[PDB]
Amino acid sequence: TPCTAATAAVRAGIDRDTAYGAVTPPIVLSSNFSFDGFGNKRQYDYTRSGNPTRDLLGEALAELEGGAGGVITSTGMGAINLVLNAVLQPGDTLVVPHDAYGGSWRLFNALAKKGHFALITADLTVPRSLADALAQSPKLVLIETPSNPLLRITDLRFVIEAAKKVGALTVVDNTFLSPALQKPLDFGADLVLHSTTKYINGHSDVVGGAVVARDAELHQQLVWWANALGLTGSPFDAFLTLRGLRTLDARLRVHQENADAIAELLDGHAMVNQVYFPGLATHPGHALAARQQKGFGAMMSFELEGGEAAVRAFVDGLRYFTLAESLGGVESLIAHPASMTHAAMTAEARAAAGISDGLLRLSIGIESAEDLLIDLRAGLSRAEATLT
Amino acid sequence: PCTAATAAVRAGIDRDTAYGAVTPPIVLSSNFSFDGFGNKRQYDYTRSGNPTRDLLGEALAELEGGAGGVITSTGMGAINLVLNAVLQPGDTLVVPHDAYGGSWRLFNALAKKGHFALITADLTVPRSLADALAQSPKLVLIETPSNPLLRITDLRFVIEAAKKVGALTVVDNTFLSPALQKPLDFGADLVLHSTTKYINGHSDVVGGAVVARDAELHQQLVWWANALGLTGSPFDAFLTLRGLRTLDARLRVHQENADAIAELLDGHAMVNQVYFPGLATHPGHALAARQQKGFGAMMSFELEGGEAAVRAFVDGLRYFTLAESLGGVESLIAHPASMTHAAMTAEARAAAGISDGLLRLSIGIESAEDLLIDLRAGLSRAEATL
Amino acid sequence: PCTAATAAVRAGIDRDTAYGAVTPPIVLSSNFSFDGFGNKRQYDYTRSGNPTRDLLGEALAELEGGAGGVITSTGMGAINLVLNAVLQPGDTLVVPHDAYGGSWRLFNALAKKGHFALITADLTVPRSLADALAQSPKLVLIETPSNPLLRITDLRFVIEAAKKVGALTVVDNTFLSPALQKPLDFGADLVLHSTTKYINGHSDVVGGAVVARDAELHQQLVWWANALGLTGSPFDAFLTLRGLRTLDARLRVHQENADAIAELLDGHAMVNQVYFPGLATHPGHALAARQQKGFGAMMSFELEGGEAAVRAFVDGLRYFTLAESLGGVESLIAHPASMTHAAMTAEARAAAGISDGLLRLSIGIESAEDLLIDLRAGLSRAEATL
Amino acid sequence: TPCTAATAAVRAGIDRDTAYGAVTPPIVLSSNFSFDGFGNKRQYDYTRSGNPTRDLLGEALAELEGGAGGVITSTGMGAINLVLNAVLQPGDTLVVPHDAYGGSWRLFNALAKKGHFALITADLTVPRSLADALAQSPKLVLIETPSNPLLRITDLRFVIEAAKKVGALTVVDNTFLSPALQKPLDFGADLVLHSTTKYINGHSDVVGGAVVARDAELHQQLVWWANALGLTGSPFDAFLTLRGLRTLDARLRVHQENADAIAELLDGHAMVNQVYFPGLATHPGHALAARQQKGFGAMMSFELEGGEAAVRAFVDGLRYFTLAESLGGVESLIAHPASMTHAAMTAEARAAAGISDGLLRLSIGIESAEDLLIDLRAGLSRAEATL
Repeated sequence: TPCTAATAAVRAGIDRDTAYGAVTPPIVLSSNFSFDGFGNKRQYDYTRSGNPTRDLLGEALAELEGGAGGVITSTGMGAINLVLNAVLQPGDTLVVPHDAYGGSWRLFNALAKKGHFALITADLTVPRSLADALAQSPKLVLIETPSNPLLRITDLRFVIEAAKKVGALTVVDNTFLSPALQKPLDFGADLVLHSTTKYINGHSDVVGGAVVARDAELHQQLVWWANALGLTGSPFDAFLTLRGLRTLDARLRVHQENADAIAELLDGHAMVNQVYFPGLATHPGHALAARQQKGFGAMMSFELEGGEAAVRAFVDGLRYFTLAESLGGVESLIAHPASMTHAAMTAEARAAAGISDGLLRLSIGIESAEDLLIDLRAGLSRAEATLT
Repeated sequence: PCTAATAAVRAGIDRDTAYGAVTPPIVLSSNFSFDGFGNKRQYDYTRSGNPTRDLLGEALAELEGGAGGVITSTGMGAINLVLNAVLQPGDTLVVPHDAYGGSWRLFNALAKKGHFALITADLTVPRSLADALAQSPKLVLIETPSNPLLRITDLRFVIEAAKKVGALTVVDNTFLSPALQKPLDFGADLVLHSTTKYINGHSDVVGGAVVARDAELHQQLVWWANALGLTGSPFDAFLTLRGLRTLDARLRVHQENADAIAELLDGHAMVNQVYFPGLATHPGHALAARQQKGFGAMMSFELEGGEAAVRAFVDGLRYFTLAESLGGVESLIAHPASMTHAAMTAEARAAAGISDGLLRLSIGIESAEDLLIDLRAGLSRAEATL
Repeated sequence: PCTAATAAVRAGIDRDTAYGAVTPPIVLSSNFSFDGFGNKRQYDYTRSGNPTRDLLGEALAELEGGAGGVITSTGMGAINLVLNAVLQPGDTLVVPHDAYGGSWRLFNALAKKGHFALITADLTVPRSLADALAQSPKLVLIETPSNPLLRITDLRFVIEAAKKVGALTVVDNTFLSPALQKPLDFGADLVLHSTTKYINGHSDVVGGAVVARDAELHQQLVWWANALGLTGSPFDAFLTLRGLRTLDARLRVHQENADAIAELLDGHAMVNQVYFPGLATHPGHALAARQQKGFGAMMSFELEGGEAAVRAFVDGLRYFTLAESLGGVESLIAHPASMTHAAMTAEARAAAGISDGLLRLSIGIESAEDLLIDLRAGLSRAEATL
Repeated sequence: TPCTAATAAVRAGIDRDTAYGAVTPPIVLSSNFSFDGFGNKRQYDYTRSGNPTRDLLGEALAELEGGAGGVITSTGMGAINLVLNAVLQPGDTLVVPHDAYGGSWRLFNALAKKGHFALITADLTVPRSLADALAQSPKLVLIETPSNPLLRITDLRFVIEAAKKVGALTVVDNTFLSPALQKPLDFGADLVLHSTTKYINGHSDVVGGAVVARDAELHQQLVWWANALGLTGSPFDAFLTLRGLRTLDARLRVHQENADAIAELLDGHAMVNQVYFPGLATHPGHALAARQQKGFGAMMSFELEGGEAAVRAFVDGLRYFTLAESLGGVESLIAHPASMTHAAMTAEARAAAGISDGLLRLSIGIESAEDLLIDLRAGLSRAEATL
């Protein structure tokens, strides 16, 4: 045993500065680096290609995920973009979950429409759906678990071992739980990627991505493609994101305490028809989440009884949940998928995906449990006062 | 009304009128336009007032229960600000005998020039207090707990006795932060912090704050901070407010680690004494359980053996950085005889109860088991020099 | 309107509805609140749109004369964004033979996969252009001046010929900036920059930008940049706009220094050739005097005495840093055979006209007198190696 | 050879990173630094007391001013504060100019009123007023040249020599011109200080100060006091200030070209009764300014005919001059001292100081001269339509 994940994140680049013995590593904004005399390139030459502040974050995420190295991108979508370009070429097929992130679907549909690769859509929680995708010999399979907004759990070990038997690489989008709560490379995944925008940064003030490869050689291909495509991130953003990472463990202990309390209030409340939260014993994939995850996390959804009118009343005076997109911040957020995250779909597509007009998504922050519960009770009470 | 943790977490949030930004925009601007001829806006010049700095001021004022907050470039600056706003020649200041060494350096320099007269007292000894208060001081400074032996002063007792002779009280609440101690609750006039320590928590800002209970004292601190040029950078205030949002989340881990470490060290064969207010045997325990919401994560202990034992302890620590400061997410160790108190005599240090075997821990938020493994290996290395 | 200097200098000022801040607040926020149920504001998510980023986009669109700008995390991302917005399999792209090596690496990697076909051309040779355009390409890339031999491509010639066959044109305007060359005034569809170079000017941001002449292609670039995740950091936009405000003031000194240095080097017994569009003997001088507002501050020269003369020249330089990149306030030198073009074989370098004697200067804003004393002592060192 | 001042500012901390060879110096935000094993303090231990990013800026300004070192403070007022605490004690007297910066005056009056030192105000341009202050044996003499907003010039060599004859230290507030246009240590001053908020930073996004001492022993006393009073600045601010410093020389060339064009429009214009600008041969101080300054700067004030109604019509449609306090940024600003900088004063106190209701102050930025002249010509027509 090296150290734990909390210790490694908390101590990422403390005692890393050879210049001054600075406890927090200096921010290397510099675009360029001098040669050490004629013909002698130093370790760094140009920030698009390699930068020490960015590489510390890379190395800290590689260490938390258990991989050979990390590449840091300017956005989470850029991390997805990077994998598509390093791994696929025309004639290859990519398998995508039916309920993957809408930005992931938009990018996959736009590039497949040009013939960059072919798409197969699959429900990775249905054995026959997976088996039919894999019988086509795909190059790459994407897993996103838990799914958003219904928190479907995909069985990592099942999917990854079946993919390997037909020679497919697997990439897991581990954004929702972070490396502190789920380690897809422990199950044999080739790649794991994140939007650092979310939990890893935690403070809603950086947009970023990361890809971690299990194998050193795929890592080197990602470095080369990130440099060639211009997808690397800002050193300043890497600085703020490493700062946020240091409290990821301390933040998640409170996030998950709050989510367990909120799930208790919402589950079986008279105004709530269903709760989507892997913590609940009646959630499909509960047992699988209890084994492949180190906690149930702090995202959940619930269907409020009554109309769009009950929703408008619920959301109307919330004091401690901000109506917004994104998630994983220290501040609690609420989103209405039908008018926000899934507004571009038709009504008919939403009913097929199992997204109701009554569905609300919570990103539970680290405010005091007592306040979040008072706020939700007064929201459920405003909603109840519609109803005719 | 919301809890202190909810107020700290939501201090920035959905307060941007330009764009609805969730996180408040950073206002670096030194200057602001007039709204046409003769119409000053709320802000005109960053030295005097700045919205990013005022957000941190307001957050700290809300957490301490005060009427407003002033943000200074350093903690020493915050102490400087109080001395200039409150004292003038002829007035006397009462200071704790074991106050922070930076506070003592400033008090001595300004007293030696006659800005005010100084009385040093042991505020935990009622006779030493009553003798200082009988000299009608204008201002009494309290620093509790003390650094590095964690002496506890009775806030309600000193504040009432100060108030009975017409003195103001100022509490330096750096060590515990507003999340673990609230000196304005007991009637203190002023509370100040080095935000360098727990409030920022990430070892990347040096800063201070002053919160006044009364609106009229707050207005006097704002005028003096502007006139002396003691106000902080808005970037620093942005990073400090960012740190503040996790203060509560961090202190829960810090305190869990500190409880586990105190239990390893207390009565260990290589440890002669642990200074930690959480121990029932520590003088100040009961007072600390009453006036603090937890016992914190600073402690000191006396290692048996030399300086030789201290050198072997420190050589090879993987998870404690040997450095000054405290209150960061990363565990630190310091040796007062060679670091914080090295600028003293052997017998001045012996007079203050500071041995060559004393080590101070600032316990961070790493996993307890890693920190306990690291400390048990330091104690085996020290045993072995014996 | 107002001039380009005025528009760049004033691109921040009086834009803050919240406080009237003279310099615009840094909007770091990843997200923005809905105004209430069902009411998205102007901004929702920084990957798609951010006000600090859009101010820089708008300032660059205004300097280039375009409908709008997109800001990328790097210059290569800007090239990437254009390739994805404009091309698909079956389309062909025309590329200059001497284009930037990062551009060539990206075009070759994506062409090897069938994303599009490549035609290489010498756009200074009418027949090389005519033969590319007779294939009906979808897009023509122009990079003028070229690096490191400062070849000038005739914008009006290339653009009017591309338009007759229905090709779109994109110009990489990195070397001169919008202050010195406006490709959209000649009819180009797109102009792009590495903002890492002159626009930022302080060597502390990597970034790119694309400006479209037409509102409809602008809207396509916005959509692809969002979908591909190529948009830049708000903080980087803030520093880049800060740099832009001095672009005019910087370029006046850059170009005075470069005229002075060109005068020393073109003379000189130790210099076989100077590549600088300001010299009357440089091929394309007259064309550069008409399509550019100045000759700029990049140049190359061939030092007599091959590699040993180069090592002695470069060895004690005090005011030129041996490094890649360009467009900084600080003077840089690079040796293309061992630095920018090291990955080519000796035979490809000889075919591209890149000698072992070739040195490239990125001339800064240091005093002309200092840069000349430094270059004269480099030329003595070199001569002492014969 | 040494290099010029422009070359030193441009190349300040270029290729000085020992960790990576970074061209641009890494920003050291760290509050604390590790000991190199038991009992081995590194060069840096605690950012309040010493930080390498702040020390880079210190050293650059010391090199430009020709001094032994620099201290960087959180504000310019802080830099003045630092000098008062390092140099004076009760019983000492301070001589200040009658038209010093209003913040300097507020601080001098507050600390004098408490008895930190005695205080004498003198007109340092009038030899009798100077000789009477110096005969009272002051410890310290403050010079501010040029003055704001009437651009009065004090003879640096003359006041410094006379201060030295009676044993007084001199401190020059060199904010207005910056080290690029005036070097008070060349004439024998002990101290020079700046608000870096103004020209040195140049981009209106940092408030800061600096103090440079000629002698290494006074520099070490300013370092000790700055640490003890907690007056030191943010390393991020120092990074942004050093960034701005790199263009100071390039900016001032444009500022000065614009100021020369604007002075020529305003001087003898039908709507202008007087221009205060040391570049004019008619300005009292012109010859002194040509001798002790490398250029005439880019601050000026002028008296508009027609009082307050003319001023309101003048400022109403200005497109390229922002109505605001501060100065020395890349963007042109205008201020009206009677309603802005001197609004605190009374009408009789402002009349006494020569500040009319018609006085406008320009901070001329680096926009194209022709845009600034068109804007000012249209303000002068709007003022003239008043009347």
